[PDB]
Amino acid sequence: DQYSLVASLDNVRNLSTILKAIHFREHATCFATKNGIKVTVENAKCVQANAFIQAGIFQEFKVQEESVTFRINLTVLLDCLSIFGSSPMPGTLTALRMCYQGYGYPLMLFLEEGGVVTVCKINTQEPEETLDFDFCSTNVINKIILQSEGLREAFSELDMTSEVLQITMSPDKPYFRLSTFGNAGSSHLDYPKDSDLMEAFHCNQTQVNRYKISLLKPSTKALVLSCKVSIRTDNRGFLSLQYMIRNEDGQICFVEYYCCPDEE
Amino acid sequence: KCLVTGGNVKVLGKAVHSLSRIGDELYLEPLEDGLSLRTVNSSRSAYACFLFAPLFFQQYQAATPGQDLLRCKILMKSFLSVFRSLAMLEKTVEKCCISLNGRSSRLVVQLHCKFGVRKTHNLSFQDCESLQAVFDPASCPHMLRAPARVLGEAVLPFSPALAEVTLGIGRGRRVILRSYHEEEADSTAKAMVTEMCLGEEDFQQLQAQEGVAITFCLKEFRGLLSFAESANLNLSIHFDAPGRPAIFTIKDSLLDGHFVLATL
Amino acid sequence: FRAKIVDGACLNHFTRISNMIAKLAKTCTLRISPDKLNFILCDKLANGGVSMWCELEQENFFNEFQMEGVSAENNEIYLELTSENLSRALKTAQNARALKIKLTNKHFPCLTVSVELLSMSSSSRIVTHDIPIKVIPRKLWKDLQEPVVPDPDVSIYLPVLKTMKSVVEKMKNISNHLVIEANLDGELNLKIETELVCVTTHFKDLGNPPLASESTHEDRNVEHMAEVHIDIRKLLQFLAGQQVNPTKALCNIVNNKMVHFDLLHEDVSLQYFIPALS
Repeated sequence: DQYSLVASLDNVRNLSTILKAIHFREHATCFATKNGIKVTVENAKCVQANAFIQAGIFQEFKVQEESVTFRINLTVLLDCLSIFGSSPMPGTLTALRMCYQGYGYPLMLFLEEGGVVTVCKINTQEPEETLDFDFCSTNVINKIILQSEGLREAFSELDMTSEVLQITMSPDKPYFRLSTFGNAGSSHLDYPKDSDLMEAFHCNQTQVNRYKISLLKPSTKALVLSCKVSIRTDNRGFLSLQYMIRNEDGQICFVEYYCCPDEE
Repeated sequence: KCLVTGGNVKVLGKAVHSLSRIGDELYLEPLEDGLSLRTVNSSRSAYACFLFAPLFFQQYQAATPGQDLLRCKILMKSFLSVFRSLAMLEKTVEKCCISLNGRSSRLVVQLHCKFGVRKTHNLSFQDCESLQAVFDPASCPHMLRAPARVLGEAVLPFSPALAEVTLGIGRGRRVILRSYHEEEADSTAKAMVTEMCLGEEDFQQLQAQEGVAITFCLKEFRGLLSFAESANLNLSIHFDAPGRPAIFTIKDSLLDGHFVLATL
Repeated sequence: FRAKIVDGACLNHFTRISNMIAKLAKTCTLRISPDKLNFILCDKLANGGVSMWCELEQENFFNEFQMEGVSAENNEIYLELTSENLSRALKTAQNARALKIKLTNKHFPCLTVSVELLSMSSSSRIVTHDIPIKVIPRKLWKDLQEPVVPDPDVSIYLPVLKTMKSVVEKMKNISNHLVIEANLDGELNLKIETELVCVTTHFKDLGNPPLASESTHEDRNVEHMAEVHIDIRKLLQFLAGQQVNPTKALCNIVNNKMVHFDLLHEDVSLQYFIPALS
């Protein structure tokens, strides 16, 4: 029609999950370019969480002016695109969404499953543009892909305390180290190269950094059901850029946790 | 040093879990006849030890040298959550080694999982050790031997998952009763009574003493009961009246299990 | 005095009614009546307490089950309990043999579900006995705590009561007020509207029941149209217990102040009543 943005899907679950996989703060900024939608979660000034879905995944995507941007209840939005479904089947879930000038953001969803089809009509509103927060793309030092499986398994010990990453120096065989520091309990996870399928290591100089684990927490938990890249900067700071390779029915999906503190 | 490998890994995990519902701290005693897993009540009302014969371990060492306190003390929840939240993530086949060290920082438990090894260091500060051998004999005239399975049957009926009072009773005439009670009963005062009662020969061994009851906390009991795997034989040895506790023993090949719960 | 036996998977069919009760009412009231009446009633203080009425005839699922109290002026007898104790007591008998149920004496008169079980390990006897704690309600209270009422504004068959439900759990996140709309064209609308977000749902393609009067044609007419009216998370209560999608499912909106539900699935008919404001 005449609108900031319009997007139909045939399978809501592609936006649903990747969206779901950055949902910790109450709201989010979803700047929509003519290329897709990137929605971003900004914690307490040390943690960005990005989430870029490209338009080629939306079965129909259209955008009038290069600015489409806004805030919305991330919680109450995600609640809507799963209005009815913790349990699907061969039956599917569809999303269509229509935004403009600065008043209303509605969503259109139907579900079909063995007898009747069900349209549900949502309209979630838009607050402020808030304080834009932009991190780092300066230089990388060591880069490291790991596996979907093994590294979620490792997160098994719930420590709630502190984080340190490590990346070793040798002619052939490096090492990559996790470590927590809580009430009587230092605990260390480290993965050697054997069986790296897409699990590639670029340890090039020796390096060990520190993270408050209170911020990165939602990241691993909520997002790493899939495999990531660990990249520690040393150009404008020393900081963690986990960006996880997620995907539904075979597509270029990605979200992105930059994180950067020392201690506290 | 004490190395548990393969399927045995789960059996101590479940073994430790059982203790983990009897107290909040764990008395890891090594001793040439095995690692002992002792623990007492919050109140010193009821104790619990799990011994494990060196043969179940790949490796075991507690050699005589020294009157150095080789006894490690530890918050049950800081140990259990290491020991419950690990192995159940069984990949193809892993190995565990609790490596106690002589000199400095008390406890080291670490896990091999192909590539990517995890290593928890348990600082057991507050330099202190409780101790004594407590093999309180057949002090009770009443013995009951039962396939652990059958004893579950008895707890299934009245099993809110909250019943502190449970009254094991050898009364009637060779029918074991399991009532429970509270008498307060006015305008809104309340109490619902459940009685499970059991065949004579539904038990391997029932020494009969018509009409003696014993009320023990069914929380603690359930703990040793839950270790009702492999069709273990349960053994209920109790003396009359209150003070004199019940002994819930469990015999096996390398496992020796032992539970003291004080009769109210 | 009152006594019953159950023997079949009627047993389980009785068991899943009692959890079908515990799960939408905390302190039901049960009436043993003459040889075929077993209902569960909900209202102790709590004002109306909504109103759930659930008749299930004992006629079919019982071998022997008898009835008679030194009851004043009638032979139907009422008695009330904490819904758990029936259910807890019940879900340990879905396994096999039998179960006796009857009233006790002193030791605080109570419902006594005697429950037998098989002892495969050679020839043993194994029995449980659960004592629900109950109150026989007064003479008078009988009249004034009745549920049945025949009411005809707008009636309609319901969608999947579990797809419908998959929705409410989400709506209750967003608002506490719910608006119900039904139609003459199988249409149904679940409606929340808050100031920050408005969420509505459209349950198309249903049915509608037809009733008649004393005449010679189809029936009389009125001058009515569509049907709205608001509510709470009380809808979410009755919905959470319907885990076996009822063989007949109904929702008769009454003229903007009632909401009726008429569930009957296989032998057990169940009726549930939500009021309209706040």
